[PDB]
Amino acid sequence: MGASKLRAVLEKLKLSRDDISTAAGMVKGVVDHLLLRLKCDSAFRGVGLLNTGSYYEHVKAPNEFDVMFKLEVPRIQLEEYSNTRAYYFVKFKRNPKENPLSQFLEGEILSASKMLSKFRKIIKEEINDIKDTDVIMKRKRGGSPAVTLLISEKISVDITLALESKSSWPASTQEGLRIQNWLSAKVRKQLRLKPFYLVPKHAKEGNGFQEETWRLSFSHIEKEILNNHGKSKTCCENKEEKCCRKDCLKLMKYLLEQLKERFKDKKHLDKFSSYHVKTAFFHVCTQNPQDSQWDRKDLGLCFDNCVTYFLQCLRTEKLENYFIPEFNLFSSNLIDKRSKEFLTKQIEYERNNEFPVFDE
Ligand SMILES: Nc1nc2c(ncn2[C@@H]2O[C@@H]3COP(=O)(O)O[C@@H]4[C@H](O)[C@@H](COP(=O)(O)O[C@@H]2[C@@H]3O)O[C@H]4n2cnc3c(N)ncnc32)c(=O)[nH]1
Ligand SMILES: [Zn+2]
Repeated sequence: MGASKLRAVLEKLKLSRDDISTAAGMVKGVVDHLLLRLKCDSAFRGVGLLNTGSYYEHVKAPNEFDVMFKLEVPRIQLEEYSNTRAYYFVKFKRNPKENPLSQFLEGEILSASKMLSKFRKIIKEEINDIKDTDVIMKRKRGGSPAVTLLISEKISVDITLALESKSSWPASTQEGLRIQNWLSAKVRKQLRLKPFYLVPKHAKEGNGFQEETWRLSFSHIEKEILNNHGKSKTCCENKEEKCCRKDCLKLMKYLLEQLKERFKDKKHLDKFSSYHVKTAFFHVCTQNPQDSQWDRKDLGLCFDNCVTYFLQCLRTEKLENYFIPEFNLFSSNLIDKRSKEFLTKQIEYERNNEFPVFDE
């Protein structure tokens, strides 16, 4: 693929500051309004907007946003559920002292369902026109911890609750984050000396669910390594060190989004998220630690590489969580072979025909 073609697509993706600010004002207003009322309850007293920039993950739909609320939970003990390596139960260490979240305690185990119930409840109470904006709450999609709300029948904002743990990272993440040769073991060291988050998501057990398990979240680390991607510290700070990592990620994400949009009727792509793309991209970054391997004039090649790798995952049904190596994202239990074969077919067609889906 021509670097000028792909860079033409990326040039098109770049939107004006007005379209990204006009909405961000109202969204920021609603969020800042909710944050105040969240502190009225003793449970959500230690809550706070996790500084991620208050931006979205989509590229072109920018009408949607994504915010994440962190909540510090001191002295927590995780319990690995059914050896899923990624889902845990929350058991507080010392309970003779009064605990704010005791109302959600299902014994020794913290109930995620009641937590999200109270959270979504308070939010649903504040959404009853208290502001000057017209905001309505969307239905629960099922299993989804996010609480989406709609402003002016145009802007969608998903609110997610997290559990901040300043303790040491779980043992499942021991062999994770293989950035030693890429961003140095020093950066890995200092990064692993950061808190890890927890999101209320139930894992699959077959003909049922738990609704009381929590998944490991490392979105902040992803943002960090994303905004600081080069092996060189001055990467993308001068004309001689401009790379194309971010460009590749944007291209992959946009490809997946366009394919998911084109086949919205069918359900073959509904089990694929941009996170699989991001993960695959991180794996490629590990496989290509040198900035020279990411020259901006090689955008075509680099991108192709990513595509190839992604395809390989789909072809092998293997996509390890970048932080939890044993946790496979493309396992047969999660996503079926049919969907992955479909996506391989579509993507392969796109690559073989100069990506006509970009011009849609
Ligand atoms: N707005 C919003 N929606 C989410 C989020 N995480 C999941 N969802 C959606 O809620 C359902 C939960 O599905 P699973 O978590 O069990 O696995 C989902 C699902 O298989 C796919 C996401 O598909 P989506 O269309 O975006 O909808 C999901 C899904 O309907 O990737 C998985 N996934 C998404 N984010 C991650 C992630 N960060 N780590 C591991 N797996 C992830 C989220 O963080 N924000
Ligand atoms: Zn760079």
